[PDB]
Amino acid sequence: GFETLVVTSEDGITKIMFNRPKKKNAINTEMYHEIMRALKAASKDDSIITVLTGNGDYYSSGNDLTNPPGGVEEKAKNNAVLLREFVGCFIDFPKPLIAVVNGPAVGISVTLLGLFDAVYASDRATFHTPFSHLGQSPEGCSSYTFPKIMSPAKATEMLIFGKKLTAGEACAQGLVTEVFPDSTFQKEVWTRLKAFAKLPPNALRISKEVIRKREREKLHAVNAEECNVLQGRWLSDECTNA
Amino acid sequence: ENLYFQSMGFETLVVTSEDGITKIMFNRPKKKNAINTEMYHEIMRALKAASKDDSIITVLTGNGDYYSSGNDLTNFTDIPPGGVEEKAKNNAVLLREFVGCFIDFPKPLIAVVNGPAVGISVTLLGLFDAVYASDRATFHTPFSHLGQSPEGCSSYTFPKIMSPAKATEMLIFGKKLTAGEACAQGLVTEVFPDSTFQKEVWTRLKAFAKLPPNALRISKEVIRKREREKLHAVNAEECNVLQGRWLSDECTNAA
Amino acid sequence: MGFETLVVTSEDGITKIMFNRPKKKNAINTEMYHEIMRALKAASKDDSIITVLTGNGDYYSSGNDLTNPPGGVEEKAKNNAVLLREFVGCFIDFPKPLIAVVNGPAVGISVTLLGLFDAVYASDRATFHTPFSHLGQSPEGCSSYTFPKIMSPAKATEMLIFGKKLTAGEACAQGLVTEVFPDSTFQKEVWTRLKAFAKLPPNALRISKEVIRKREREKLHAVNAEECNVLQGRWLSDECTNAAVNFLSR
Ligand SMILES: [Cl-]
Ligand SMILES: [Cl-]
Ligand SMILES: [Cl-]
Repeated sequence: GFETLVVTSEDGITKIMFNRPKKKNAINTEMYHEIMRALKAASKDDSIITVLTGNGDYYSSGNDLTNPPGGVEEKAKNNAVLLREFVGCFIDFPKPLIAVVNGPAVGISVTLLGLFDAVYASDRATFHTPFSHLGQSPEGCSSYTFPKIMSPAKATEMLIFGKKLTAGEACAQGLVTEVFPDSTFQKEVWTRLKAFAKLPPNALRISKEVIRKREREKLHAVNAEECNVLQGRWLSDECTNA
Repeated sequence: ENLYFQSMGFETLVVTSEDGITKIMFNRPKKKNAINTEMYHEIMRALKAASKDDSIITVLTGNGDYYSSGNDLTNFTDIPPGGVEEKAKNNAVLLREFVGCFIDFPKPLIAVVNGPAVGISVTLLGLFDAVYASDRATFHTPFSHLGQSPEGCSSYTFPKIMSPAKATEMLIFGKKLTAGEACAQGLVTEVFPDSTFQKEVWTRLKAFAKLPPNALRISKEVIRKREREKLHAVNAEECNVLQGRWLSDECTNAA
Repeated sequence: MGFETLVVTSEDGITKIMFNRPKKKNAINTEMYHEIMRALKAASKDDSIITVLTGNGDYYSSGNDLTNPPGGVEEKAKNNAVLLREFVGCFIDFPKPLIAVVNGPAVGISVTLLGLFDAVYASDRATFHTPFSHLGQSPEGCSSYTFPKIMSPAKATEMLIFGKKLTAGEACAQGLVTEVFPDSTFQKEVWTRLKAFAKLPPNALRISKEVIRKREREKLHAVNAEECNVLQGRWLSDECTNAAVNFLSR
């Protein structure tokens, strides 16, 4: 039983659906733990392919802005330990992992796209990482992945300067596999994924592994560096005023 | 020795050297330039010849309507004394060595992609210096459909060149690209209309071959040398994986 | 402090370093190498949030000045390779967001350094040319590493090895340039954006850049060193000796 996700599995696809549509799928502490539990189950289940998507209008508005005796410094520590573990589940996820981006995506839900195998977007999806505007720094391994996927010249605009991308721009810049018109989005994506799930399953998993294994150690080191820096930013005056 | 004069005779290739350019042409056009055991070996020989001749630039291209359908699946081989296992090992050693020749090739190496390209002939494109395509070339790596895994260093190069989100569709899910898509995604340098393709590309290559010859070579070396060690390790790892996949049920059934 | 070949200003949280030999298409002479390094050193310590590099007049920069003793040509190529190395090293290490405002044609080292910038904005009149091979030379500015990664090997080759000159639109499509603007609106569009950028939280800007760049710097410094070594030799080859005399003639 999940309180913040709807998780199903059938015919070789596991579907993990963010389910706080009244909060535009903001990721609160509970959803952090539950996404990790869903991923850990999906890593051992019978599915060939695992899909993340959002209920409703938004894919996700990112971290929930609403969440101790040992202080703001110890809440910072425990939040960093948790972020690091959460990102770690995406670095390690051993099967094909697909984002179906049904609408606007923000923050950590965008930065994680650099660790997904494929990303399909509705043309009403947008991609925004306004870290800078909130006195914070990158996470989700995006400090490593975004310059490499997008080019430094483009990644700067998104990561440092908080420019919001359209679906088309995110696709042209390598974050998004393909964009579909919103009225046909759901059909186009599921039809494709159902075909993909009929491919030889050990071949799909083994092909992902030969692509991803040699990079994991570096991604885990990137993730640890990001979380350490981010712990600092949370305790900063710019983060508080913003 | 691999010395020759103007043309080097092969059974599955046409190998010629004029205007400072050694041209290696797949020549099993009836079989869509499918690469059999004989062609793996002749290609490695042709590359050794090309690295040592007086060409400035080297081209790989196909005869007829296809660049290459990739590995020849009609090329059925007897099982040797150590069984299908020994056969999978033998084949893995040969692939590793074949890819290694592309990793190490020291002159500018250009692909002239005249028509459809499949498999190993596509994955190798990530080790090339330039790739020119006809607008009727297509690019297809249907490894998963055959119960196999990536080779040619593509498990490393394609994500980096195309982005992970585009490389996945091609490598894991077997999507076939048009020439325009392959160029948009970084694998192809430039696409030309089929009707003037050969004219335009060869005009350009003949110009390039008149550039200061040693500078061409030294610049490629400064770009490529520091990566070769990693590429070699990637190739070895892909070949070890594939050795296991060739013995799998999924691979058998797929044939 | 005080500049012969640059104009350096600072306002609205932006330090602007402008190449200032417009009668030589902002060619970079030995003096400008040393000045750019002193300017970047100062900009790194001043209270600006963003630093910009641009060129005065019609060119960004035509790149190295070909006009450029005690141990003859042997020890000279050595000095020049030591200076090139130090010059490129300042870009690798520069700690604040570094932006290129490419006002017209760029050539040579002015192009290759763009792989070390944070953002790059171009006028549609700008072009990008690295004719190193034509000149009998090899790559620098870390371009041997950075350009295949940014542009794809297949496109980097055409630039670096074969001397293709890119339009602003092509450079942008291939990852080198952030955004291209019509020449008539370029200055206004860029500076408006940059002025808004300079108002974002400055420690977040600086620290974001740091988490992006820091872990790559070692590698970049190695690539720089290797490139300067090769180039030290190329400068003493018949193809370069010979090419430089032909360009003397232009
Ligand atoms: Cl957190
Ligand atoms: Cl084989
Ligand atoms: Cl110099």
